[PDB]
Order: sequence, then structure tokens, then C-alpha cells
Amino acid sequence: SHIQRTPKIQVYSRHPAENGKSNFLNCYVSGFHPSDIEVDLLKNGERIEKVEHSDLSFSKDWSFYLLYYTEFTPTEKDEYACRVNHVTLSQPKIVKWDRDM
Amino acid sequence: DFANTFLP
Amino acid sequence: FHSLRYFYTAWSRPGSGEPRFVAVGYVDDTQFVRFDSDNASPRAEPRAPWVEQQDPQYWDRNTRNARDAAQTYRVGLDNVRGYYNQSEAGSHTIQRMYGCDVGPHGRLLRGYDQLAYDGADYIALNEDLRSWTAADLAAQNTRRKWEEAGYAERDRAYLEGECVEWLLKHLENGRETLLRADPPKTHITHHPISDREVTLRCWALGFYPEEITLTWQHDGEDQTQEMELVETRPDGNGAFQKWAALVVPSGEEQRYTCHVQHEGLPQPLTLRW
Repeated sequence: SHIQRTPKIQVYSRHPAENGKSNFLNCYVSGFHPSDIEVDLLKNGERIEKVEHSDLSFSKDWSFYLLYYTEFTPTEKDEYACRVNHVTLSQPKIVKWDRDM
Repeated sequence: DFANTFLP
Repeated sequence: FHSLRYFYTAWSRPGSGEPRFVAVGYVDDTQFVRFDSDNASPRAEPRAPWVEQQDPQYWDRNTRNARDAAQTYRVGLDNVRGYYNQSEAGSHTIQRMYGCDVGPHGRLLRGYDQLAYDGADYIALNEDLRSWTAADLAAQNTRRKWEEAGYAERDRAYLEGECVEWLLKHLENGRETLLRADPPKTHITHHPISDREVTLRCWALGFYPEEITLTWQHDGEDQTQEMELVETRPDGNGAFQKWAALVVPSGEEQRYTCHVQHEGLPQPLTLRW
């Protein structure tokens, strides 16, 4: 690994968040190199069981991007977050879900 | 179809 | 106008089994095929509803091609590690990006075939589709071998032949998915920070293709250096999202407009709170 790049992280929902209606929680990781990466989706601090992800691809500058996603129903006080680890990160990055972003 | 792949 | 693009990734995992190889194919911004060497008896699999109806010989043929490409880059990873005299205990990556852009006439606009090693250019087919550009000294090893074997000619025959013909078949079989231009669903949201300052965020949702322009204006003067523009993201359902946000004084929201340009819009949109 000569050229290494740390990932950017966005956490968001497929549709605008309406409580009690089924949605999808998305964690988009992009711009990283090399390809091995640990992404977990957390509900109130605990890893979510059924999390899928898109097939590994990459952009014009050779950096990788992946979409991790899970079915979820947003409520008012349930907290959601995405935890990302990578060889470039000395400690994992946790980005909280914010329904306004 | 995929293309042919060449050994580096 | 349209493009068929393939992306290969091969990397070693010292101590954790054989190298891994993943390949994906796209028509424009829509993925339609994947192959993963870590599967037991790995097959090329459809990743688009429209490509599913393709003859079973298409999937058998491309499965054997992908399995052969995977074996080739497993050996290739050792070849290139050896050129650089790197340790076997390190993990390394070979990537390949090739495909064709076709214009309205149904003919080749540009073909390309590029390889990277550890996230940096290694060797690329030149625009004449007859010669190779090697990025450093070790890549000259590959370049000499590929010239003596005549591989540039096999690339040219594919890029000017099968690539174009297969892009056109896929475009017809997936016309309802690929030949759309879905405009964005746009709105502005309003998030007070304090009594004097608020955040305005201009949303673009569910649009396809990925290309879009989002801008804030303050009485008509562009606000690019003041605004936060996030990278375009997939929504998970085959479309894309983007937003641009701006911090604004609490009585001045009406002096700001958001502007949205996209292929599916008959005219550019202007929004204001």
C-alpha cells in the first residue's frame, strides 16, 4: 500500500425520515484505499444484525466506494450511527445519523 | 462480455 | 452519450487465504453484473432486473472469463510484487478499469483500458489503442511483455468490436431503466441554530443520472465558498442524492435562492424559503 486514503463517511436515509414508517438507513463510504474496510451500523451503540452492502467499485482516482444499508423504522429517540475502521484510521470513526443531513 | 485479461 | 464500464479489483491477504478478486460492470451509472472469487464455485451474477433475461450462455461464458481473470491477477499480484521487490507479508492491490463511450451514431467515441497498482497508475492503453504508457520503471516490465505478446491489438478489437455491440444490446434490454432522466425531488429545510443564525439546506433527491449542479445565491451572487456541498451519494434504490447548505442570518432567509440543474429538468429550478 504505497498510496493510502482515508474514507469519507455519510450516514442518511433513503427517504426523508417519517417516524413509524419503514425506511432504509445508509452508510456511504468512499474515497478510501486500500479496499479492506470495517463498516458497522449501530442502534443505540449495538451492532445491527442484518446489514448488507453493495459490490466493491471505485472512482476515477482509483479510490473505493461502498454503500452499507439496512431496513429500519425511525423513531423519535432511537439513535443510529455508523462505525468505520480502516488501515488509515488509528481509531474507528463513528458518525451519528442526523435526519436533517 | 468481459474483455480478455492480460497477465501483468 | 452512453458507456459500458468494467471495474476489477484484486488484492492479496497475507495469512488469510488466497488473493481476492471482485469485478463489477456498469452501463452508465447503473450496475448490472458482479463476480466475487470468495464465493464457493463463483459465478458472474446479474445485478439489474433488465439483464436477467440475457441468454444462459452469456452467464456461463462470462463466468469462465471472470474465473480466468481472477486466476490471472492472482499470479499477476506476485509478478508485480516481485518487480518492486516488496515483502510477501504486505497486502497489495491491482485494479483495472476498461470500457467504451459510444455516441449517438452507435459508434465508438473513446475506448480505454487502465491498470493501477496500490492505488496509483501502473499501465494504461494509449488513445491510439496500439501502445502502452507505463507509469514507472517496474511497469516497463509489464509494458515490454504486453508489446511482444501484441495485447494492445486484442484490446482494440474488443473495444471497437464487442464493447460497442454489447453496450447497445444492454441499452435496448434496459431502456426503461437506462434511458430515463429522472429529475430531482427538491426542497429546502430550515434548522435554527440560535436567535440570529439559521442553516438553510437545499435538497436534491431520487435523481438519475448522477450528474447535477447545486448552488446557492445571495441576491444573485454565487455563494460557493460559503456553502457546504456534500458529495453525491446513492440512495440504495438506483438513484442519487445531494444537498448544499448555508448558514444565514435569522431575518435574511428570503434573500437566498437555491438553483438546481439536471438532465431531467425542462428548466433549471430556483427555490427559496
